[PDB]
Amino acid sequence: REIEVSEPREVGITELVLRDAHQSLMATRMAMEDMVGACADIDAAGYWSVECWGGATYDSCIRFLNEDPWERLRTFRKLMPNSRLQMLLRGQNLLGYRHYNDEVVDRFVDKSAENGMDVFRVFDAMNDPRNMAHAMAAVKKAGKHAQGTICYTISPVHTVEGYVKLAGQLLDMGADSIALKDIAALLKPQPAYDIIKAIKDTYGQKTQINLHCHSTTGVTEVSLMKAIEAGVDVVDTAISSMSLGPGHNPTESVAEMLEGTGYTTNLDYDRLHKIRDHFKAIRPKYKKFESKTLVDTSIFKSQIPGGMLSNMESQLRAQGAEDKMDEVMAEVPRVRKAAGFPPLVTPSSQIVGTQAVFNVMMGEYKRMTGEFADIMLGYYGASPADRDPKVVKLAEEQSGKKPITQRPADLLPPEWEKQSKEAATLKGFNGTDEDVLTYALFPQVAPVFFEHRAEGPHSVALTDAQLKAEA
Amino acid sequence: REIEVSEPREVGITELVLRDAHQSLMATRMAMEDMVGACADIDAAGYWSVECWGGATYDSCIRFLNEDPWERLRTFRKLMPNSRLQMLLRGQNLLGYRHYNDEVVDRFVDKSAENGMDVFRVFDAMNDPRNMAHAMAAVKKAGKHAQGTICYTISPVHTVEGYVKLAGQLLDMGADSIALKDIAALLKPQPAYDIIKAIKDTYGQKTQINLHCHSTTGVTEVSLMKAIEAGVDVVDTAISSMSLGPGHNPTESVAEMLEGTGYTTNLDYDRLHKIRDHFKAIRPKYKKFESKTLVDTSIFKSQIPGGMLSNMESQLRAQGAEDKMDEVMAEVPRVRKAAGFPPLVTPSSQIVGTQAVFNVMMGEYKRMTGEFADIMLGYYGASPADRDPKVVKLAEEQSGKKPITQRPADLLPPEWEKQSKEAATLKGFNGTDEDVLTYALFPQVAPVFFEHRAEGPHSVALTDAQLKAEA
Ligand SMILES: [Co+2]
Ligand SMILES: [Co+2]
Repeated sequence: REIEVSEPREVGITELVLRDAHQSLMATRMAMEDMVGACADIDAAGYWSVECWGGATYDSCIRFLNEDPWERLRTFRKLMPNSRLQMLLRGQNLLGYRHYNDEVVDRFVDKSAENGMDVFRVFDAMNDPRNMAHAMAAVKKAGKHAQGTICYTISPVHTVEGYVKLAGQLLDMGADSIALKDIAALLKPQPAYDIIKAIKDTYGQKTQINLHCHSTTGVTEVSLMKAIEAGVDVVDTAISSMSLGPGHNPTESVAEMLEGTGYTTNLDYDRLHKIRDHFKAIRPKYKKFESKTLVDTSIFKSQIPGGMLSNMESQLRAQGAEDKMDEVMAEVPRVRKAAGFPPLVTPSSQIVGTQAVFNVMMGEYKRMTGEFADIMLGYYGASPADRDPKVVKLAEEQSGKKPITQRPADLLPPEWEKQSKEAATLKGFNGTDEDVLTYALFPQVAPVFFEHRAEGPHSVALTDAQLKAEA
Repeated sequence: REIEVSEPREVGITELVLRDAHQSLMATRMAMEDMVGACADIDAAGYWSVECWGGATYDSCIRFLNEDPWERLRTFRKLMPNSRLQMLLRGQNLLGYRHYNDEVVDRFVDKSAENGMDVFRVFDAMNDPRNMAHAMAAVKKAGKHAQGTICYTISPVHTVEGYVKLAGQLLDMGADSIALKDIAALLKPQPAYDIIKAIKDTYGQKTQINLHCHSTTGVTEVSLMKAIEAGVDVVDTAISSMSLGPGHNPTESVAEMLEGTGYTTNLDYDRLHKIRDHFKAIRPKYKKFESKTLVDTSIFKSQIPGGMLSNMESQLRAQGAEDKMDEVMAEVPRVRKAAGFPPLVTPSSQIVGTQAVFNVMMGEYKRMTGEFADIMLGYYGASPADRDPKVVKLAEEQSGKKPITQRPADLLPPEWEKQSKEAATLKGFNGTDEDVLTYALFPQVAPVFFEHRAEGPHSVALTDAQLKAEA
């Protein structure tokens, strides 16, 4: 047999240690003083982009580190002046708990670019191209790199056709590149290869594509090799001393494997070696936050992310009937289908999970949560497939809400001023739109943070004194 | 571009959890009671072979577990009756500290087969086909599967040509299959592919080849994918809950990645799931023996295995001048070349290491160890390349020994009876050739073990009581 592979070329690499790595391995608890020491080396490493913001870091900065995310960004911008900063943004949900009016989005993106962010990976938990439409436009306006995301998953209705169709929409709404986000490491080799190849084949070699695979299942570094053969443009990795497990593949490993393949990743190996040693010395101080598993191929059978899994397990233990776990494992599939097969990521995974528990407890949809009902009624957006009209009807009947199918942000009122007004009454507020955004995104935290921020950022990691006095 | 790949087929898998996995991750300290519970499942998993003996397990059984290796084998043979048992045997060195007369070898192999071993992976630390010649013959005589090994490494004189030449010798001395042993995870993708393809191309598709890659560097699972494309016959893996790090790639991961590639590994996924959960519950009791690194691509620059590295680091600290480490790192290359570029594995790595320290300390070869001199004089066998005649001369001059170049076992006297005689005087001896072999292999331990063996095997792992009282 013959396998057509892409021509010899440089592959781009995106380092994730400053954001997704620690968010995935140590609950986003990584402190800023523990990171800044590797910025210079990271800046000189030779990465295509450096993901250092977005995701749960915004929340973890104000909720657990008494740190100002905007200060973290302004510092990274200053310490890595030659690098393309990158961040994760959940579209019309920004980094918040709900959707927001376009005003908010415009201001957020506006302030993010103004403070130095270069690449914005905009994504949506249900893959609704509409919820990414505005953010994408806000980034293009700001003259920044827009990156439309596709949340990869395995389901009866997800196919290469379906992902190419999605790639066309991301592009049509003016995406400067397409990012394939595989957070559960469900992206197998052949599929990774075909999907990448199909996109490039349909829209053209010029179509820029970035592959973001985690290594929870342990098969994605091979997918990264295939992806590169299909001709992918960039692949995300994490410095070896902060990889594997629910983390990602190792940068040095991924750069080393290419030797002699005709492909190459122009990265300074010595720079990388310094970065590795850096976090290798810091990582033990975060053991109270490490996950205890390195490989888990279970989701290939269950389709249930381990995180989601336990989140229900303990959810059942609280009712002692936590022995029906086996029944729940069988209910999820059925609940997901009812919801139109949405990727199982936050919040779809936690929503679908809980609802699956109620069903295995109080009968099939005899009771639904506010969220589940809102997902069935379409207040989060359109599902990859059609939702069980039966259940949709029931939702509207149980809650009392109106079933909608248009961008959930269309029927949202201007809320900026209102946010500004309320934020200008919290002790500690500084008057910037930044502090306003923090209140609009985290209304429950903004108060306590604004009052303590003057104390300076802290850390919840063990001190070198504690590592000692223990081991 | 086009890449020729092998036709669709089943790939064989060899589980290593019962031997190499725990030897690599927890210093061979795994206890037998902690393992037997997974034997039934492992037997029904569907593996090509199950490595459950050889390596340092023979030593660790008598030196730390007060267990009889032959009893361990007879039990595995009994608990996994449908499986092909496999073991690692360092040729004319068997599992001992020195070479032995052919008698010993014949008796050892004879007793190993008699007790149930089916596949013998015979290998040699310097790749001298002669030191494997007799063992290989002993296995064929015993009607068992002989597996000639090639220790893969990266050096100025190691090439695909060189490995094919070696493959021809292994075959010529009647090898039923060729095993490519990469213990430092130096086997990159393209090389793994070319080497496998070359062998198959030269000697034929029928030539059976088994790939044994560790994952210390983090690039070998990709090599395993390529190897399979080049048409490899079997690949070694370790149950996911006992993988990565200085360990190996995960069995479930490796079996899962093939989906849709036209290749497949007929393994019972549920059986595998039980095996995984088994060792996942047992593995924490061995934390006092776990390695603290998961990925390390340093040997690609240094060519110095991390194990060898630290083994010198601490070797220098004992002299306070442990700051010349940088000079040692530069000396090794030079010492290896002098020795003819031997793979850096036990004992070549520890020998070459020490000698490299003396050089960086007492001047270039101003003093040599007994071993280094014996390696230069050829008492371990022939090197992959020629040894610096300069240094060879110096060796013979420093020690006083005669320089030889023929199989070091040719000039060895019959020693069985002598061993039997001496072993029949140790309290606890049972009179079997087995107990005699133990004395011949471990003369320093056989005494203490024979006196305590009646106490039954023990464990040096934390007790479920200790895990608790700690965490
Ligand atoms: Co991620
Ligand atoms: Co091994």
